[PDB]
Amino acid sequence: AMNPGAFGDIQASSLDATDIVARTDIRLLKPSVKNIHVPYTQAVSGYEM
Amino acid sequence: SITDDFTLTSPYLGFCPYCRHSAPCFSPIKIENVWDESDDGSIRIQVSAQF
Repeated sequence: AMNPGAFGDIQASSLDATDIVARTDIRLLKPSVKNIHVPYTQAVSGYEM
Repeated sequence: SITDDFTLTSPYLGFCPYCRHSAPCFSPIKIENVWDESDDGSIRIQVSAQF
């Protein structure tokens, strides 16, 4: 159970555990400039909130 | 296998939105991330050039 933009947005059983789960809203957008990059919009970090 | 053999690693040209001429360019120095969680105000900057 992982709401985006609030507490518990990213979770794992331990700090060094490779089983890391998250449901933060990442939306990748088409590049509007003639260069290479990955434009993306993301929800604010729920730990910071 | 974390290494310190930096002789076989390479700095790269980064693409960043603000430059000297106030437009996005390919700069040798490009800030990828900035980390600010120290309790004295010190920040850690990851730059696309090896320093």
